[PDB]
Amino acid sequence: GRLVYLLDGPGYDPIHC
Amino acid sequence: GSVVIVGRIILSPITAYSQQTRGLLGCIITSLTGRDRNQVEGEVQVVSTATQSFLATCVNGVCWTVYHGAGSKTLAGPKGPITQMYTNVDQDLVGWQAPPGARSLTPCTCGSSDLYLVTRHADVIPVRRRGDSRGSLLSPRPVSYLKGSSGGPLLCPSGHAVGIFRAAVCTRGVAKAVDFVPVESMETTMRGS
Ligand SMILES: [Cl-]
Ligand SMILES: [Cl-]
Ligand SMILES: [Cl-]
Ligand SMILES: [Cl-]
Ligand SMILES: [Cl-]
Ligand SMILES: [K+]
Ligand SMILES: [Zn+2]
Repeated sequence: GRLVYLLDGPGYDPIHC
Repeated sequence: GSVVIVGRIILSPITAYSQQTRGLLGCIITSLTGRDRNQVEGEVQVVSTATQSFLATCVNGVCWTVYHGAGSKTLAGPKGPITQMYTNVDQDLVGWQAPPGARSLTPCTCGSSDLYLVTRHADVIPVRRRGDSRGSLLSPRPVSYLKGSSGGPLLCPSGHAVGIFRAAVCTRGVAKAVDFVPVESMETTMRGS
């Protein structure tokens, strides 16, 4: 398996589209 | 801009819950000013820049997080932006002096391999330690379930800090293990370098 990094978008609950 | 605290995770049989503290606009503005007058609570802050968000874990009076999230950035603070106290790039580790209201964990000294990972959603999941900086997730979950958790803590059964979560070790979008920065790297950093 590979290393995956886990940053998310800005803010407390980031908006995904 | 500055890293901004946008909420927190408060730890209790280890349990956790999360609370929002900032909205997106205030997160942006506070990032530009470096000035955060909000009350801080809990062991784990949800932190964010204008572009990305992640966790920071307070161990012994320092708020630590991952370099790949925070880079060289200041932490927004009541008296203005807080300069990083420790900046360890090869170890992917940065720390700021803990905001005063923040609650510090103390490092694990018991050596248990039975760990818990506290995620960005405040779920507490079982990890078995396999070495200095890896543990397998005893119940594999989609990598999506771990998105946003960079910098969150690994804890031992006694609720002491073992490390901070760095990256998932995945096959086909299923996280089977985590890679973490050991608490020993924090003490080596505070020596040190
Ligand atoms: Cl706000
Ligand atoms: Cl002011
Ligand atoms: Cl403020
Ligand atoms: Cl930077
Ligand atoms: Cl312990
Ligand atoms: K918001
Ligand atoms: Zn322990």
